[PDB]
Amino acid sequence: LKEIPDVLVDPRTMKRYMRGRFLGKGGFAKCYEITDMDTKEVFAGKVVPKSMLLKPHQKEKMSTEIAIHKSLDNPHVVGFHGFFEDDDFVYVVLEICRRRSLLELHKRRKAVTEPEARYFMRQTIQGVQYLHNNRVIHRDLKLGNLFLNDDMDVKIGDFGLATKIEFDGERKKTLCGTPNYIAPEVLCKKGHSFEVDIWSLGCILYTLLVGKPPFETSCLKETYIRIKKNEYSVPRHINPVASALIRRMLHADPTLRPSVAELLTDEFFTSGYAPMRLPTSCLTVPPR
Repeated sequence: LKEIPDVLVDPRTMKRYMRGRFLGKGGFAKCYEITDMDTKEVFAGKVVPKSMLLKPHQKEKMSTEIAIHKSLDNPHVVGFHGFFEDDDFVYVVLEICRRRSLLELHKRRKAVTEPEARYFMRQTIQGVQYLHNNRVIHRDLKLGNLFLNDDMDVKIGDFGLATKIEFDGERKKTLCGTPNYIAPEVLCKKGHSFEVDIWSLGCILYTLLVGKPPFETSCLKETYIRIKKNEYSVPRHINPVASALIRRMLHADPTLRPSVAELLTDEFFTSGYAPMRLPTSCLTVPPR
């Protein structure tokens, strides 16, 4: 095909990026640990081949994603540090996250401790609040999108399904893609806004504490019925305070779901132990 250059350069910034070790792939893009040959600063180079963006429809979807991500600057969102292209590839320079995502933690750990849940959710909700304040809906929040760095800080990434609302009471109807945890109002095409991110956070909190997704089934058609009917059960083993929060976040009526600001101040975060830091050991074992 076309070998990805060992040195990644752009006509604009004129910086030379040394392509390094493989980090993983996503859909059609391959990710490499890239280093600035001048400053010695380390970044994550996302490489998308132009053969994947032949259609002008596909060129737009990425142009929307890049624009949104560019305007973002937050300690709980993956940092955007420029993008460029040659005649073969489009290179997006992102903030490096060496500890994969919360999904890899979930598969390895299953049900995490409650204090861990608090920590992960707090940092994630803080990132979601900033997005909502800047009128950005993620629409595709999942454990695989909650990246982690050497410090075990949560950083929200992948804005491939993110949309920015323009006016006051705008309720979107077009979602060009298949997100993991989707709100019922999206499945019914009834229209959606900010509160689809809250629904997703409900699923995330459920999955962290229980050890399995709230609507997990081998059949895809069966999963959507469960969501539509609002069919889920939080086991009795879960903290009453936590289960209460999950039920409100996963409410069928979008206007009865808590707002982002309401989440931080909920009993769940203020009642029990909430550590400010986590050791990298939490990737494999519970904290002792």
